[PDB]
Amino acid sequence: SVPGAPNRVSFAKLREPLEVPGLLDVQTDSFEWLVGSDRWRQAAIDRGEENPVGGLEEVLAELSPIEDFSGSMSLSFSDPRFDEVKASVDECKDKDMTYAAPLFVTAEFINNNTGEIKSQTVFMGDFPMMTEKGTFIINGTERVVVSQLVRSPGVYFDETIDKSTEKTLHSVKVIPGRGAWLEFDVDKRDTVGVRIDRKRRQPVTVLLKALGWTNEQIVERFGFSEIMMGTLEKDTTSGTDEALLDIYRKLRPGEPPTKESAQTLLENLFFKEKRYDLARVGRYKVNKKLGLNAGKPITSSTLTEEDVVATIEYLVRLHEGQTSMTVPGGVEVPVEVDDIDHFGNRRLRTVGELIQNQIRVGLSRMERVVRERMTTQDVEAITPQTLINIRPVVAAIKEFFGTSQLSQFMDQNNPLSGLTHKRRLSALGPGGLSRERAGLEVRDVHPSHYGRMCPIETPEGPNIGLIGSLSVYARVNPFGFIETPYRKVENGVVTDQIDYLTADEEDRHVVAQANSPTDENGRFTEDRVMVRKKGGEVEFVSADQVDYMDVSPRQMVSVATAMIPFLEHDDANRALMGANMQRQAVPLVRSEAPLVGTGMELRAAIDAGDVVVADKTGVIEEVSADYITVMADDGTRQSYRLRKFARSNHGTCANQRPIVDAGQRVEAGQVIADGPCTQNGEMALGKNLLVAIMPWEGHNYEDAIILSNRLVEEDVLTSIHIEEHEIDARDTKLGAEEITRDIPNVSDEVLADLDERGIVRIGAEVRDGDILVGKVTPKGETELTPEERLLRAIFGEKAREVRDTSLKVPHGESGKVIGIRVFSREDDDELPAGVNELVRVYVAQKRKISDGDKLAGRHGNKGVIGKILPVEDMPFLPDGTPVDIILNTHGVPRRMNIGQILETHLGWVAKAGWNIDVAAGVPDWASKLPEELYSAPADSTVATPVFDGAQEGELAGLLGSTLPNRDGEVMVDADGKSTLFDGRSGEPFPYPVTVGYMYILKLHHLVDDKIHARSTGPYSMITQQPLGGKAQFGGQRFGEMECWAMQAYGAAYTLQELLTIKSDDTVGRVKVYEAIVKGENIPEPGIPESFKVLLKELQSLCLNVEVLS
Amino acid sequence: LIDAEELADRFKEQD
Amino acid sequence: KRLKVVAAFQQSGNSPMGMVLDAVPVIPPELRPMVQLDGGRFATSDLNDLYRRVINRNNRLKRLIDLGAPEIIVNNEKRMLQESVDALFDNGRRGRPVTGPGNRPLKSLSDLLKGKQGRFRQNLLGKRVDYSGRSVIVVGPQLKLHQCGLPKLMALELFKPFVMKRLVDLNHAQNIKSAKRMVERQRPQVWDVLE
Amino acid sequence: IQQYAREPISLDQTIGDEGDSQLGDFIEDSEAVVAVDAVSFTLLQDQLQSVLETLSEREAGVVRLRFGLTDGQPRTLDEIGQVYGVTRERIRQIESKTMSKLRHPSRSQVLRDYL
Amino acid sequence: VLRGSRLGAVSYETDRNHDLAPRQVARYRTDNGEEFDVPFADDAEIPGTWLCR
Amino acid sequence: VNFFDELRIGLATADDIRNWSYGEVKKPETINYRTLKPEKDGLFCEKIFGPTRDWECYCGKYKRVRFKGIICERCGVEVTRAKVRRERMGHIELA
DNA sequence: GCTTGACAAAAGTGTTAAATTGTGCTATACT
Ligand SMILES: [Zn+2]
Repeated sequence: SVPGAPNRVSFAKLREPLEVPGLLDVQTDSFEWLVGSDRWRQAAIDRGEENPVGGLEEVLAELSPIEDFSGSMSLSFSDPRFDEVKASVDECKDKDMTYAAPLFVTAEFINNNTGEIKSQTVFMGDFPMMTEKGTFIINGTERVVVSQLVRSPGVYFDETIDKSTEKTLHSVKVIPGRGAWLEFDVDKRDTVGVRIDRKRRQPVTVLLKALGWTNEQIVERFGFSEIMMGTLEKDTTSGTDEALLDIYRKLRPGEPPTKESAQTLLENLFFKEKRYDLARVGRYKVNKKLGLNAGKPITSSTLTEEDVVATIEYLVRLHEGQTSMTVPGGVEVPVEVDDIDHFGNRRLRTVGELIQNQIRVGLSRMERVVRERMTTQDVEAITPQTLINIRPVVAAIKEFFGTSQLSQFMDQNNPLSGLTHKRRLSALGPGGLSRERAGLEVRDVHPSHYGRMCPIETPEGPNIGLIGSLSVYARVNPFGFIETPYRKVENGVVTDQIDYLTADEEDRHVVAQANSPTDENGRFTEDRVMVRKKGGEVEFVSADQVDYMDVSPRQMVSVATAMIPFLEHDDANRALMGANMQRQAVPLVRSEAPLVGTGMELRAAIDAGDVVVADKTGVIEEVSADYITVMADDGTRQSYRLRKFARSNHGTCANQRPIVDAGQRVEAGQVIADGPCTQNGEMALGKNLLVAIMPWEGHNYEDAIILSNRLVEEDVLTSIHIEEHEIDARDTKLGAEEITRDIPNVSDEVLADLDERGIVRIGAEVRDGDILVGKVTPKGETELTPEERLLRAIFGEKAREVRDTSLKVPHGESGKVIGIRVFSREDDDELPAGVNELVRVYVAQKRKISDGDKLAGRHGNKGVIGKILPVEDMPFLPDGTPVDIILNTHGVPRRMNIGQILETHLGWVAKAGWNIDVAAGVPDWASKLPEELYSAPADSTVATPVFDGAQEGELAGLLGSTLPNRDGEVMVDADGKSTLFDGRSGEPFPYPVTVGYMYILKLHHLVDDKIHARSTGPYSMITQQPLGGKAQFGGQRFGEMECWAMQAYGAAYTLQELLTIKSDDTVGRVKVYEAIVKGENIPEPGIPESFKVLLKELQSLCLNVEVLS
Repeated sequence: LIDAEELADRFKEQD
Repeated sequence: KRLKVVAAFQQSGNSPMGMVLDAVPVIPPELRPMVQLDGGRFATSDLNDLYRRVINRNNRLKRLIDLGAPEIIVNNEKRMLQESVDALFDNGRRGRPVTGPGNRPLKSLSDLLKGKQGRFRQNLLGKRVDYSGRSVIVVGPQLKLHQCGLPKLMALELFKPFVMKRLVDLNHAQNIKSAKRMVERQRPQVWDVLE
Repeated sequence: IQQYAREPISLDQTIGDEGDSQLGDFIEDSEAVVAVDAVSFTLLQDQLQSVLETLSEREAGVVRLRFGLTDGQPRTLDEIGQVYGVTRERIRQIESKTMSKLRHPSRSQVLRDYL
Repeated sequence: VLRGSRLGAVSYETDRNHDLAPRQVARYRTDNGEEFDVPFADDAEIPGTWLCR
Repeated sequence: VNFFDELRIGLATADDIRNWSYGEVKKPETINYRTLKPEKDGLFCEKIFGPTRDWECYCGKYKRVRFKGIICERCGVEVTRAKVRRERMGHIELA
């Protein structure tokens, strides 16, 4: 497999014919196509393409050439070339730059009148590039562009039933995606109407005549369907010219009707590439659907003369009932109704196409003024620069990378989160569906997800169903259709002829399961095989009817879902919860790979990029906590920087540590360093803890969890959290506010940790309310009150012109300062307008597990930590081992996630080695185990691949073959249960309980970030109500339902006091505070601002609203 | 999932 | 149908003269305030820009009548004044509403207290209150049915003023400010008073 | 001129991408009346009213009139000279003596938090 | 959160009625026959003409 | 307060409007451009709607609690708690 | 306990000087 590959025996019985492809290929291949890299060219030409064109070249060719209105000048662009990136990734991230490369294009100007030629290279600007991890470094932040899901333009056929007087009507709408509309629909009057540009129903014969058809040809060719005969009978147009004139009159009656303009408008409407285009994917879709112009390549971006007639003929065939059709000049194709949820119609807009669209818009905006500058300047004095402004294109590309919904912050919580984020399929954004629309119609699992979109893993938030993840075995078709691999089957024998097919290509075949038993040679051993039909239905067919076969059992699950052991035993809802929870695991101080897992732990770690892999074979020159040096066989040195204690976007600590030593031979692709949540190159999101399944004094009641104090003492569930505090100093109308150690009206003890320039020293410890960096602002008018005047006269402290505005540690936060960054205009830093200085301080803290912190496994079992008992209190095994965690029994069977019990049993089996009595012959249960899995030592790691894992019988048999402990006795019997002594009373529990090892992980939902409180604080400017939305001093919302509850209680006084005194009652609020502080009884509430304001407003409308007794 | 118009049209007479 | 409308004025405390207005009131400035944001930026209530539009028209009319302008100009000015008053009371009831900068109408007086926002609404949606907090829960089996466990910091924040009063009463702090500083720093003496 | 040319932004915008909040639901008044300070002021006066009582009638009067705790006008020495026809210098001496008495910890420690 | 302010500086004076100053009331008549009153201070001279409500 | 029994509504004959107002808005100007003080006889005028800041007139001749209830002979604004700008209304007399 | 004379920086005098603001007027013909 891979060079390192820590030994992890697998329970798989099937053979993998195809290795898992590059998980981050979707984000890289699209961009390689966009910039037309050499390797992309080689791959495209080797596929069977001639003269392939990249995205940038395609856009330039579409725009070029451009000719002026006079027709005497022409401008063209060609040969886009890229330069070396300005700086490296690390430098750009440190200095908040943008990782980009200069872009150059060869522009050529031709003077038609004379013949002058001007060729030169124009600087297009800095094109944002991407790293090897499929991320963009924008202003020092790692952003990710998620592939969008859109409806491919083309011709679609639908049929509905009229709900007024029964019967059915069929329609066809042509979606170009860049032009106008053109559809044909059938009414209940035995006719065929065409509604051009969605304006008004017109006869189809009118359109036919307009194109240049006559009655004789229509009656000679369209002699199959009677409805069209009736339409022609109803038609009043005689000649072709009248049809054009009639269409022009019906379209725009206002303008004068003339034959020439009538033809020109229709010619302009759809038969021009400058007004109507199919985006070079609609043409392919129409060719595949209608079947015209098959074989030969097509470059036209309009509707062919035969396309319209073929579409109309297909519509009438569909109404007629014909299941087959063919036209001269094409290939016979079937007849059926299309649906919008099917992926033969839904394409994928990857990062390359998303960038291409914005580049196209920018180039159009530039050309708008390019032609104007041509028409406003003098001739024989014009060079390419003098008529090319690069401002608009750069502005457009910059705006797309900082405002577009598709491009957003990369989830840096852990490697798996980032990996899943990169390969995400969103169904919203520019040109997509709204978040408040498409209910239970587009978010349902269509039978076409199988092999192209994971049907179980999806966000549970507002975006349920709209957002999904690509499957393990899937790669986007150059056109943009997700295709999946399948094994060719001929004459009932499976062969090694893997073929990638799309959804529509798959609807014409019969595919079988991957686990279907097969003979040694390859023939099918059974007769009836389970397969999938063309309708997305499962059926048993003959062995000869099998056409294809799945590559592997886990062809439908995603990367996140494939990390869940025993996924076939968990319910769909629980599997979804676990898959979405696995992306919220905070990296721990010391990671450890799971005892029981799948085969996806390794790959997911390497593809995520959170590890360092040797580029070429060599010997480790030296190893340090900061970098690794390796000498290759060719004598070329390589040095890898190890980013140490680096803050992730979400606040988790991201750091790497070497796992190699000097003199170690390393092969290409071997992991030499591991990331935050990786051990020996395998993902280690959580920890293996000893778990006993039993209720305990009600402390684990309602999904609560009891933990041992050992986890706290040994830092089993401890994490590092880093936060950044930023503050700026700028020029103001009263002067420029400066950062200074000196602060007015404050003691010298509070600022004992400040440095010479007024910033907290690195390594200092800070709690809430501590000064991080001094800052003062000009105040202005003082006008001291006599009380203050006398008070400061007795003290003698004269007035100070400045007011303290130093940065303070937010309430509830504490830690140590680990880094300080300073930017200033004095040193030519690129600060925003008016800002003189900027200071960032990083505070890192060592957060241990504590009560209320969420904690969950991989099977959707979640819970807060209700109590942390001391070591002696926890139940302990007879050998004296105290269990680390206790999970309530009542919550397992109901949630229908029995897979966690299997994980527990197999984890116990893995922790203590096993030895099957194979000396006398393989037992019946062990006859299926691979030869390598008959015996393993203690602390072994095993793999149970999803849908091809350990069977229940094999696990039950293994449970009865576990090795003894140091004393020489077995703790867990054949049933998976063990006796536990009570830690408080000492009496053994009356019945044995399930005990094992479970892999559980700490979620980011910590208590420290979810605690709020208010007594008195900031108030809104307009409503005068307490403001919220922030954890410092945010107020709670008292909705109308709570008011109903209070009214039901009859709690009149509480409701009044809560609606007025504690909200928008300025007069009485201060009185209430004064009464509370003075010990006086609270006064009666007044009248809320919400009523006085209402009264004044309603009076302002000339309404004489008055009160009376 | 549901807007005001659909929720309003949900409880119409429909008869 | 006309009977109800006609009778509403008969035997009632108003007269039909109320339809036509000789003067229009002006809402107090603080209800349409101009807030000076930090940095020189000014944020104004768009309502402020509607009243002004009326005055500009009205004053102009007061000049046109002075010099004896022709009937067409005076009628046009009166029409402008009527449209301006209508926009002030209802933006979009008659014709198309004034848009101002951007592509959105200015919300006038009746646009308030009429839509999803504005009184007679947004009062039955929920307002924010002081002396309140939020926190995750855990199962407490040792509690009595009438008891509940409240985290120390949350309790201190909620009961701050009472704690300050008690501290001042016990001579731990000399005055209100000293007790406030002691609580915010969370000195050891605070917990004894809080309990 | 650049800063003058700016146009005020409407207070009724749609900050937040929609109509949940318009613009002003998330603006705090920096000039807000904060209770803890206000109440403290009502105490400070009282404290002073008590502290100045510890001084003699004449010594207390000059400080009250000099700082105008009653009327608010910072009466000059000449004005205070009309209490008994006293010259400015004696009133200044009395004021300095009272200042020395007050700023001592025995009295200043009581008030050394309202700074 | 955003921060704003006005030019209306706040004062913490608690003297709703602590101090009382002398005043005199002048009375004015408008051209249309409406009469109004204004409590001027007892300072210098009463203005001859006043802009009324 | 806290003595209400019913609330009634009705039309305004413009006599109620002229009674409510503390002064008419003669001009459209709101505030000065370089200085940020209200413009007199216009919107936000202190003479009509009251002082902007606590217990101070426009020119500052009379200020603070000692002068409470006094109209400055040069401004026309009456020294007040400055929270009255939420309570006082004006009117525009249509030609 | 309280006052006179010698000095001093600070708060005003009175007018002038510079900046700011309101205002009427531009006559090839143009609808
Ligand atoms: Zn004044």
